[PDB]
Amino acid sequence: DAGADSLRIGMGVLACGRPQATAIYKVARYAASRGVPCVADGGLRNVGDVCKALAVGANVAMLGSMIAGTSETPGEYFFKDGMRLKG
Amino acid sequence: NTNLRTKTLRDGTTAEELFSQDGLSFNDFIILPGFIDFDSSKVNVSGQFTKNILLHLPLVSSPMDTVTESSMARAMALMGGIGVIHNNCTVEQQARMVRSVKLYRNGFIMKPKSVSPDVPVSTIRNIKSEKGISGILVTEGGKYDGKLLGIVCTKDIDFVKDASAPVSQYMTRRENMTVERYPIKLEEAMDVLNRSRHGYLPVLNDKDEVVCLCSRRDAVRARDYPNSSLDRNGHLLCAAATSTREADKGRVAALSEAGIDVLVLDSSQGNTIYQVSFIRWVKKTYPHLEVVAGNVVTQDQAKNLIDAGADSLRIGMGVLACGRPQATAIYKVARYAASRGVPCVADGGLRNVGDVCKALAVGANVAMLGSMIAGTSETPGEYFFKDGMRLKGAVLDKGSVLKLLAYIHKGLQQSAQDIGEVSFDAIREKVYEGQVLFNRRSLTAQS
Amino acid sequence: NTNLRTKTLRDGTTAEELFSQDGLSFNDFIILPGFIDFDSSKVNVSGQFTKNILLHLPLVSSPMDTVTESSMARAMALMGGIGVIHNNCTVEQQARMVRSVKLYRNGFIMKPKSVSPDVPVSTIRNIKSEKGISGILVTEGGKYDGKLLGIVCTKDIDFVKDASAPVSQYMTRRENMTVERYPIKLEEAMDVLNRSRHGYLPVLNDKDEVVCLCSRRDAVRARDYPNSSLDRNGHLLCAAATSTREADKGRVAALSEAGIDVLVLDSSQGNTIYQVSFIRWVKKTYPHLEVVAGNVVTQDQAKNLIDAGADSLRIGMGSVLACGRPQATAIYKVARYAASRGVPCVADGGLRNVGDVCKALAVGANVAMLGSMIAGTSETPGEYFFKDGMRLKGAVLDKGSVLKLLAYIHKGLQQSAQDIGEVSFDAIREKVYEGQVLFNRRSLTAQS
Amino acid sequence: AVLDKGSVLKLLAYIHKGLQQSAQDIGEVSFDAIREKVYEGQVLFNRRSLTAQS
Amino acid sequence: NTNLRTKTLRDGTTAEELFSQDGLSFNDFIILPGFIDFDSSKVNVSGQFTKNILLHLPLVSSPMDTVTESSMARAMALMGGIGVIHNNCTVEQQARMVRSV
Ligand SMILES: Nc1ncnc2c1ncn2[C@@H]1O[C@H](COP(=O)(O)OP(=O)(O)OP(=O)(O)O)[C@@H](O)[C@H]1O
Ligand SMILES: Nc1ncnc2c1ncn2[C@@H]1O[C@H](COP(=O)(O)OP(=O)(O)OP(=O)(O)O)[C@@H](O)[C@H]1O
Ligand SMILES: Nc1nc2c(ncn2[C@@H]2O[C@H](COP(=O)(O)OP(=O)(O)O)[C@@H](O)[C@H]2O)c(=O)[nH]1
Ligand SMILES: Nc1nc2c(ncn2[C@@H]2O[C@H](COP(=O)(O)OP(=O)(O)O)[C@@H](O)[C@H]2O)c(=O)[nH]1
Repeated sequence: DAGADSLRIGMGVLACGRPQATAIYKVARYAASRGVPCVADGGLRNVGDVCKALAVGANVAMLGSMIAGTSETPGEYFFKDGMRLKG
Repeated sequence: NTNLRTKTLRDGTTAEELFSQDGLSFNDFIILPGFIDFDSSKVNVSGQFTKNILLHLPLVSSPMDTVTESSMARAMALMGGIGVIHNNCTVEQQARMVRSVKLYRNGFIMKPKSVSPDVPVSTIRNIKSEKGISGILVTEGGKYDGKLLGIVCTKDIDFVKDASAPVSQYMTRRENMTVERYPIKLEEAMDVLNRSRHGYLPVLNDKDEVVCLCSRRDAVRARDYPNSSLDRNGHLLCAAATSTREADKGRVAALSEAGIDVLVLDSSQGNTIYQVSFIRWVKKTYPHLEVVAGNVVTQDQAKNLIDAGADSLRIGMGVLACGRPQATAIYKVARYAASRGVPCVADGGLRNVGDVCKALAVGANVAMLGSMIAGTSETPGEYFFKDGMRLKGAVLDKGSVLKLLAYIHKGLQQSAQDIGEVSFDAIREKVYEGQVLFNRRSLTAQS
Repeated sequence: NTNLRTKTLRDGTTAEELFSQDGLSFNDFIILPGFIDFDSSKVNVSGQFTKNILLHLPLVSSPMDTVTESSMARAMALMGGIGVIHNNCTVEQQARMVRSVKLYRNGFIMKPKSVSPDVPVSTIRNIKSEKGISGILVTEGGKYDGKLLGIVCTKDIDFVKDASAPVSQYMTRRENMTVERYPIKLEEAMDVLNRSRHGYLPVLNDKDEVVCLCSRRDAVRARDYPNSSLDRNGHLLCAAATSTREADKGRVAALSEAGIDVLVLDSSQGNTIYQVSFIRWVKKTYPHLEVVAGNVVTQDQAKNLIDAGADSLRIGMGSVLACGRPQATAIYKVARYAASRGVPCVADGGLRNVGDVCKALAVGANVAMLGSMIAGTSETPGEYFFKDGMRLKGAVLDKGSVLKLLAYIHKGLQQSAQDIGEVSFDAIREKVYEGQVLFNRRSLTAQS
Repeated sequence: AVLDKGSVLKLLAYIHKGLQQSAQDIGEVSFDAIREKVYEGQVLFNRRSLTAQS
Repeated sequence: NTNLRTKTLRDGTTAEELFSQDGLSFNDFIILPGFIDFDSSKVNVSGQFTKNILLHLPLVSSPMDTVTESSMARAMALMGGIGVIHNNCTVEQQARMVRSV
């Protein structure tokens, strides 16, 4: 109603939230009925999760942990225990 | 902002639906968010401990011998909660602990600790170390209503090497004391005390005998703890536990003399003929006393105990084959009791702020803290070092219970903000109305 | 009881034999018992931090930014130890922390905190909350040596609702104050303070200007902390760390002005030309200053740094990097050499329980440096937080007050010395070198 | 299979810097000098008890 | 700074003594520190791969088929080391990799 062009879906200080697949389905269905797409934000840890999130109503998926540690992220690389981690 | 806050779509599950299938623990469900138009500091978390006692902080220290004694009860009441002194002790010890809580904070101190002029300084030092009170009055014959001869404070004895000397040698003597004459209003007396820059102000009759005493420490405590739970006379509220045996009647009497404001019945299964008779007897004999009955987990038990005259119910059970999952128990018992005008106390399984928030939201008015506050400085027992850890006797040190209570307070406020209501009374009402909604969580969703 | 205490059979292993083989850790050996004819309360645990500073409690707080700042150094000095203010900070911050330690305890307070009459009460409350000092003097122009107008204490403002009011409204005015005139002996002034039942006693000149100030809190601190580490003027001892770069010279100057009693050099490998030159320069420029050099783990390093003029050595390296040494061996070897040259040593690293501290002191260290063992105590820097139902600090678990922990370590050291059969740790070290305090190496299996 | 360690060039540089730092702590400006002084008894070692290896 | 660097006390164990007993792994011993009068950037780490080849970087890539082929050998040589092309391959492939390097 305020005029949003898209919605970020995801929550889960500890006693308030919602399981993410249900949240995506419900919010995406309502928003789509009103012509608004949705972004799945949270709990996407592999390609199967992303596929499911898109299939049940999300138009696009937000990548956090899944892309953390790639070369293009902020931070400097360092060697520790022969592993090449990033901070 | 009613149009924005009121849910019409109502995308979620009401409490009545959530608790209608199988017994639930707190991890089985989550609370859905609502609408926010306020900052979390504005949230009211108070709940009714009993029909007539409202607690600014909906927190109660459990009556276990490892958790609540005078010090813990003092801390709870000071922060706006209350403590229940355990009954794993003699009647005399329990009454003394209650008296210690009740007489810690005062307006006019009616029986000021007093000594005779010939008492050694060592005795006053012992008083300060054990009971923690300064400004000891020295009077004729040591009676608290005797003629006032002098007063002993910190700086009068902090330098004397001979602890056997009489207090008369170092006390501030009557002829040099700022005093007031009976009768006097408390406001004026405390203003005079403040203007005098001294720590104490005796109030005497025309015979110079001690009527009562005003302490600057009381004003400072009022300043530092503005939300303390207080009775009509300015003492901290205090509760005590008891079994429902015939012997315990004597215990109750003693506690009533010590000035408890709430009696808490101690039973794993409180739906007994003994507890019903006990409640009837207490309400008959000590009408000023409010009774928290329990423990119960079902509405049938609650009905019997409320019929008996209970002013509140303790919820929780779970020798091994009988009990009930605590979230369901709280919801069911709290709903019935509320329909009959009786508040409820969640007793068990509260291990973090989220659990406490959920327990309060689904119907509990206040929450009882056991394990969560075990190991704080104010619990009974001595500290000891082992493996570089500082445990207490078998729990880890949690610091002051005051900081922990403030932490819990802020967490409850933040939870209420996320839910979208500015008080937990409003949260409970909207839960019953279906405007605060939930989601059951699959076992996998709980990771 | 010399016939009973002196060992003739000598059933055991001397330190020299024990350390003549592979490098040892503290768990590799145990100390054999001797003869007891005294109660543990009578045991003296003191050790030399440096050539000239004896510590009643042979404990030093490590100069890590997570361990030692003003509060920790104060606590250590009060209990008879000492703290080393870390150098992960600017010169100004480090100097301020040093000043906070040095000016906490005094006899005559020479630069009493003072304000002008028109200052708001809010300022006095802020002073008390931040720096923790009451008894603020109100003087002409706010000068600490200005004409004395009054004093503000806790009970003078604890009831005022308008925090913007001037202190002159509520101060105790000079005409009603007990004071003393310069000159006066500290004993007499403090007796006057005790008799007066007040918290403070200014000392003024003939013009009523402020010369200095006596605080009853200092007397109470002296009574409650009789073993505090004190310098000649009654201030707490304080130490500070610094690197050996040329820049750090400025730092040292600042620290010297702040009143440090001991400078502590900060290096993983202190046997360097830079550190030798730095020690030479400090001993030339600030002769009143004592220097703790290091870190070292071998006698050759120790020789170079003692030749340069070090007053004490920090022992430890390794307590990846292929260079270091097992800490018990390092302590024994370096301490033996340094003692032969009259220099005491500090055990720095791998001290994780009271038994380890006792062994480190027994095999030659004069004092012990505490890091991890005291991390998480209330007096360390950092903020507390609740997480997973745990009171962590930012992380480490809360260990409560360091004062109680220091007392616990003290009692443990006393009890260990009793079982060993000697009434002081100086005696233990001497008898170790003499072969009258004996050890046993422990097989790996015997360590369970 | 093995985990990705990135470019070997950066790893070689890391090893180079570590070797330099170790040589510095040992107190010699070349590894030829270290080997010679090892044979000469001027670079010294300590055997480590099994307990000292923790 | 010879007086400062040369050890006369010699508080430590020589390599000869250290290795005169049971067979040792690298974790069985540590190297004691000496004397420092230089910055780490000035340290020469070179070593002889062979009688006539000095390597600025004393590192050689092992000739395992999972480690060293043309690209790895190139990288090693560029940084001052060297690589050894594995022989789990035909003569023609190995020669081609060598040519690529
Ligand atoms: N009403 C009074 N009139 C005059 N003098 C008083 C009065 N009350 C206390 N005193 C004296 O004034 C001085 C107060 O010193 P002190 O600092 O110990 O007071 P306090 O801090 O308020 O009490 P305490 O610290 O023991 O709780 C003492 O000598 C005390 O005997
Ligand atoms: N030497 C003095 N002469 C006269 N009045 C004094 C003197 N020292 C303090 N006072 C006043 O006596 C009263 C002391 O009250 P207060 O309890 O706050 O001081 P304190 O207990 O000694 O130290 P604190 O500031 O830490 O409380 C104040 O009114 C103070 O101005
Ligand atoms: N002089 C003085 N008395 C106080 C103060 N605060 C509370 N009291 C009173 O001190 C009394 C202590 O009771 P007490 O005789 O010691 O009970 P007991 O522990 O059973 O011996 C109580 O009656 C309190 O009312 C204070 O600040 N100063
Ligand atoms: N009025 C008062 N001054 C004190 C007391 N204790 C110490 N002082 C002195 O108060 C001074 C504090 O100096 P300060 O202004 O905090 O240092 P700054 O950081 O440079 O401003 C020091 O000179 C202390 O010696 C006390 O109890 N009362």
